[PDB]
Amino acid sequence: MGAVAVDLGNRKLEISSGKLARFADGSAVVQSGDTAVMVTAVSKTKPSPSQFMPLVVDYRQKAAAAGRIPTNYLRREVGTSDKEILTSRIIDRSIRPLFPAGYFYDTQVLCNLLAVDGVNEPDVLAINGASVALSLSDIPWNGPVGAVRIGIIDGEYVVNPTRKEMSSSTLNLVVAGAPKSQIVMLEASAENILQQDFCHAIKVGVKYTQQIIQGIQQLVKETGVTKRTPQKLFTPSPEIVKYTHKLAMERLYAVFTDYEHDKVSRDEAVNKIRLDTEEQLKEKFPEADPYEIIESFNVVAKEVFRSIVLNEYKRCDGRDLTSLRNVSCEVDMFKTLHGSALFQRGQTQVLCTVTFDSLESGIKSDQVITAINGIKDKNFMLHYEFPPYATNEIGKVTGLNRRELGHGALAEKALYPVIPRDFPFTIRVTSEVLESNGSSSMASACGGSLALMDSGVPISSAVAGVAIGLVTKTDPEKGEIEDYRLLTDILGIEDYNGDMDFKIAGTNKGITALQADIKLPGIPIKIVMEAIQQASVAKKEILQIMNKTISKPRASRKENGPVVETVQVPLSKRAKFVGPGGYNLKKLQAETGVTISQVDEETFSVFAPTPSAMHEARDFITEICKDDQEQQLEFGAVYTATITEIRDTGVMVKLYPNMTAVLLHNTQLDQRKIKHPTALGLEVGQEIQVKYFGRDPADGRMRLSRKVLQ
Amino acid sequence: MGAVAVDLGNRKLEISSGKLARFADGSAVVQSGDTAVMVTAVSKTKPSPSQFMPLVVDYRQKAAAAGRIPTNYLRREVGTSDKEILTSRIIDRSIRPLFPAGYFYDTQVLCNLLAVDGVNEPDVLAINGASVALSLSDIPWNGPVGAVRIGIIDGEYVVNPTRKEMSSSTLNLVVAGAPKSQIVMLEASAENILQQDFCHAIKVGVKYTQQIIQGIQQLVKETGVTKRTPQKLFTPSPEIVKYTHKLAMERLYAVFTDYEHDKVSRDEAVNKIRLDTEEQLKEKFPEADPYEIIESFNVVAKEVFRSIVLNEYKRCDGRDLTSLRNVSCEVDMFKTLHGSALFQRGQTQVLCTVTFDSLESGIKSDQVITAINGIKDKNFMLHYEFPPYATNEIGKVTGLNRRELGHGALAEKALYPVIPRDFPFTIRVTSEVLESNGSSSMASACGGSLALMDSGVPISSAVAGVAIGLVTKTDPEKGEIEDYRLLTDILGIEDYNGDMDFKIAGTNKGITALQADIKLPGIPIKIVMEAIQQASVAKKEILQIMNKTISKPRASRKENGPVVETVQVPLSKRAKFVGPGGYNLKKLQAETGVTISQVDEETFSVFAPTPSAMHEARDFITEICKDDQEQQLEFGAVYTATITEIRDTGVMVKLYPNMTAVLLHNTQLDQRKIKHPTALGLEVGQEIQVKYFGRDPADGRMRLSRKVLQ
Amino acid sequence: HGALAEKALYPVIPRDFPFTIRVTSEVLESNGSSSMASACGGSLALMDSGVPISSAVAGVAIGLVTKTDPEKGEIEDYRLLTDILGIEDYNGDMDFKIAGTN
Repeated sequence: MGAVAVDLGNRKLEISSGKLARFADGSAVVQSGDTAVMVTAVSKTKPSPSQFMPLVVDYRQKAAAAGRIPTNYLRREVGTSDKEILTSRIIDRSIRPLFPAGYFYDTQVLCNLLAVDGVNEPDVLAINGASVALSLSDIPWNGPVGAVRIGIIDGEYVVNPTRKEMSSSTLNLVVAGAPKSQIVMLEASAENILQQDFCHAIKVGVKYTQQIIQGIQQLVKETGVTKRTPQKLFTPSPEIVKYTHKLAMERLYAVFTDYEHDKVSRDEAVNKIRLDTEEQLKEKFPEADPYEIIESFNVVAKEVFRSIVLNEYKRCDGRDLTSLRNVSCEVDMFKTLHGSALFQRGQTQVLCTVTFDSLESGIKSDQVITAINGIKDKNFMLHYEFPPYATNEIGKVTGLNRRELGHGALAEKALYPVIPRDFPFTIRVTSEVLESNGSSSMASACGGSLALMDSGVPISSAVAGVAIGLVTKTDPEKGEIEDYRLLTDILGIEDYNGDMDFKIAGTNKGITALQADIKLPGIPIKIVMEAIQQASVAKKEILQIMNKTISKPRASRKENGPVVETVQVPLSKRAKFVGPGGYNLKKLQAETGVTISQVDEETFSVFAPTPSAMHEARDFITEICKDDQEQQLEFGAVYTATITEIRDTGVMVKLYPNMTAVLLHNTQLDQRKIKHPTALGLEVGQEIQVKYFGRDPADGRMRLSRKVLQ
Repeated sequence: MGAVAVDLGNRKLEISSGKLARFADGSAVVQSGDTAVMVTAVSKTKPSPSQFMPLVVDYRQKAAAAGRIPTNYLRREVGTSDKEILTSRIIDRSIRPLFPAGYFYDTQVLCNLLAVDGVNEPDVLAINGASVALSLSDIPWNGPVGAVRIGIIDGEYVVNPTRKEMSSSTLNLVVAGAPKSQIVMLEASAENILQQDFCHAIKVGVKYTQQIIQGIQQLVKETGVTKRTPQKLFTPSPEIVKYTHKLAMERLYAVFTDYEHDKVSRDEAVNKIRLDTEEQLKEKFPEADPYEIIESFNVVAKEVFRSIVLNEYKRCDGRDLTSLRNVSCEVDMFKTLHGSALFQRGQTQVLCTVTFDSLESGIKSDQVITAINGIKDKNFMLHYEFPPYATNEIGKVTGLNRRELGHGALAEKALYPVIPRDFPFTIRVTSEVLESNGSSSMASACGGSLALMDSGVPISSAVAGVAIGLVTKTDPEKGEIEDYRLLTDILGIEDYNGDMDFKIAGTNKGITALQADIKLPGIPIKIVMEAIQQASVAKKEILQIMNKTISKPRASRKENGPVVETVQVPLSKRAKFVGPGGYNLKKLQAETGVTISQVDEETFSVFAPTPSAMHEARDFITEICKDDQEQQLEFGAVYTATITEIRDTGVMVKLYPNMTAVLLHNTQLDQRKIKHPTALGLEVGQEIQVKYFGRDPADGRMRLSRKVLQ
Repeated sequence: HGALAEKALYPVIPRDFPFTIRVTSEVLESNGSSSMASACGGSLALMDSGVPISSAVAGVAIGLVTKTDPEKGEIEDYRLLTDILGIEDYNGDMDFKIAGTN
């Protein structure tokens, strides 16, 4: 019956074990205030067929996030919301690096919101619960880890703020740390604040995570556990690594020394060397798993790359530690687009499109779907696309692609603090990668800032983003970082063989978003501060380059900019205009794409993406309040039309069955309003001659006349 | 050309074949009254890659049963509604046991509703059509089977009733009889009916299914189809079985005879013996399929388990045939939940949560997708969750597992009869299994009964559910049943090795739900009656235990429970408050979770999950609709209002964030006719005495005016 | 196939009708030319249901068999097949689905 209480300033965290799902390898329950979340972790024993960590983590959304109840194709959830994906990705990036290397077994972690009071957020509870469950199970781990959230309100740091304080907070930061004050997960979003407060918040967060770790360590020592022994660790044998190094170090050094190489050429050369070395190894040791050979080669390559970076300060192209690739920016690519931006840094190249849309477009039909998806505070949201062909790869274009969603959320959080408070239309920023060479999220946010800058949306201090990489040479005994180097504007290979990824974006004088992905098992805060400083310098340079192209937003939107207007509809014609159940409007809404709403019984708001579409819709409205339905009728021309229907105010006459019946009205039948058209020889099935005269818009009648024939 | 008519009291079943879908292995058409359904069965001729019966049955649908057309994802019923899932599960549990053992070939059975009239339901017709198609095709079988549905109206057992009958019946039973009067599949839902009536209904149904069996036999004799011979049956060799038995019977008896074992330890010992036995077999017959070895070992284990059960009357852990494992119940686990219950029957443990919700939540956005499923006449519905960690397993959490959906439907039918007639809120009973050891469906039903018992829902006679297993020593010479034993509250292993499974739920006097799937090719009625008696005794005992911890539900639900309030919004500001196209309302809803409905042009209904949520919502509308949210009080009470902002001709005053900040005029505010109210001292926060004239359409809000005050 | 059948049947529908029209076709035995068969059967079904149409709609399939010369990639001899069977389609060179009126 493990149970412990941890005090954080004002909040109390109750961590409990047992009593709930004892069959799982690790079960934990974290309770804060009145809400509580239960986390389970289960790992198999048979080694996975795949040669890598098949770790999966899931965060099941529940009802009381706002007091609503979630309904989907599963009546609770199919797919996820953005929030679930973000929380799952946070938990993954927080717990994965602590796992021992070479551990290749299925491992699934679930977290369920047992009960939500709507006062305390459950995600920061979920991370701690996952840490407890892992540390308390037989699964090997190097944890435990402790996660806290820091907000800033009225110049004061608050640990684990409530939702009410969340709304008014100018900063929302999530810090997950390791024992001995090692940071493992940083995720922050602030409203363009200075870096000094950022450093202070980071220090406070790590200080509190130390207390959390103290408490959980006390619990695990109290209850006592015994980590299971994995049947096999998939680490490469030291002898194979030694032979691979002695066989390929010179060639790898040679191919990494020259600075005339794109991604493709360098990858091809290293792949050829890999083929030769793999053949040599298979000849030398025809008794080992081929994956072991591949892993040995990869380890040798990573070691060589890290060594050359550490000892020569030229990463792979002659760039120093603090530099960046060439940057090119283009705006206004196509007239028909509200805003176009093309941002190309080095090999990486992305395109961002800004398209306006009606406010009502941001709300779905049913309440439940809107609630689960939520509504952005500012009427603005950004979509991020990563098609496979951007990396010369073939893959399923559709689906979810959680990495795409995470990158989109990151970029949207980066761009958020500069969107103006209100706008007549919803901002729909769309960015997609075209040539992917790493740091695509920062480039996408940068290009989106450029596109918004072009579309005339009044913003301030166009945002710029940058990535930071870290290379460490550490002792094998204590794991202490003996030496470290920082890299600015990393490449794909730099990230792949690096130790951590640090994507940070901000304005000319503040930081907006931060998402530090670290693969090492924890790093000291000093490295983080150095990264922040270098990133600030790089951001200044990038902003200089951008402002060299475009600085102030355009005075007005493009002539193709959407227009919102009002239309007056009399009550008498109101029913005819709206149609049964508003069907006509829907049809019109689906015909030209304009959006029609009503403000009162008479005024109607009309939103149109293009002025031409607006004028067309206005003509359609004028027609609707007028008369219509004419087909193949001429003035003074005899038409051999066969009558089909009999009605008081006219006859539905068709020239032939393949023609919409037109109203031959009695009022134009001998110029006398009758309820019996047959008085003028209007007999169904008779090949009469019908002559058109005009129209009656207000009366809603046709001027068809058989009187000329009769 | 097969055509045969079968008479059931007053209904005619026309079975036809050879006219449509002649390409399929077996095609049948069943016509009752004017509803016709065609069923096709196709089986491959190659052994499946898997090593088990890969039966797949699908029951398509046309939504014309209510007259509408299915348009969930396409203009058909591609959405796989819950009713379709239940029907498919019924078909599977009705036809699977009749297949010969070891038949491992892909086999798919599809049902298409050729024509429905809303008078005769097609499901039972679908079962009969599947039976006919299988019996008439070359696929080996031991049928045919005959399915009927029995209803009770005014003490009369009607057979195959019409929809109006289903509406008026107190019982709905479905029987899948087999030749020589054997029951294969039983599925019944009654509105808390007695026991002997249930027995009589079972007898009538099994008597009636003989006629349809006779008809199908006549048809198949007329056509004279010849079954194909399978290329290879996958039953283990008898001699290998003999060797495995002689090798492992001692150890298996030793492990199964002790009474100190959870599920995990017993499974571990079984697997431990399995490894050595497999090694011995490999050393003995290094020429057989390894899966044959696995099957031989499993057969030996099942045989010895059944033998020990039959001969010693002690199943496991010292429990006799009738006694059931321990049960513990807890209520009110968390304050914020509307109702919480925790049930722990032996090793199985399930948590049940009940949360209220608005009636409008039970209706989807459009109409067509709403009609794909019912509306649950007694406003109530159950959600069932079977996460993989409940059984220490790994699996996808999303994808609509048919087993979990069927179990949830069974629990919902079990709990339906005791729900009160009407209730101001929809009831959502969520049950998630945590420790899974079999019979989790009845445990979930009991937990939901407890949760309702706790949330103050005025229900009667808390429902209890139990499971029953059967172990028989059949004679392969005649296929008869020589000795049988009935087990109460089976474990997972007992179900796995048992001949069948029975689930019975009911009140202190009656029976509500009854699902009985049998893995044997039919069983006599006597066994069913014995199972009914045993389940009745067990239900009495379980209710006796349950009532100790809770009874006579709480007079009122928890104060955190939802509240419903009336609101008055006169027209002039009704237009503003609703906003363009109601957008404002939606903007409120997803941002606070409150639900707003328009009672009429003047009144609105407000539904809030918590009183705190209601206060938050009214304050949000206070701060977001340019005015304040409004609450209904007695008209004609002099109050005092604080000033939010100062106007030249008036004020924007309000009393609390629960009545609209009302614009006042000089004739209403300033009796001194001064352009500056600040002369009187009117400032932000200053109280002014106002008269509550009530909500009037002239202003669009409550008429707050000081005609004689100040 | 559904879109092809729908476009085939489109020009024989009156400009207006009091109700939406849903033409659902299900295949039961496939031996090629299923789309034209579905369209023609839908023509019959609409014809029966009472909704007026300009005329009946008939669909057909055409196959082609060519003895090409690989040395030049030319068409030496060709033969046309009416109402192509499934095997002919599978081993043929092309498929032609065409529908119309009288």
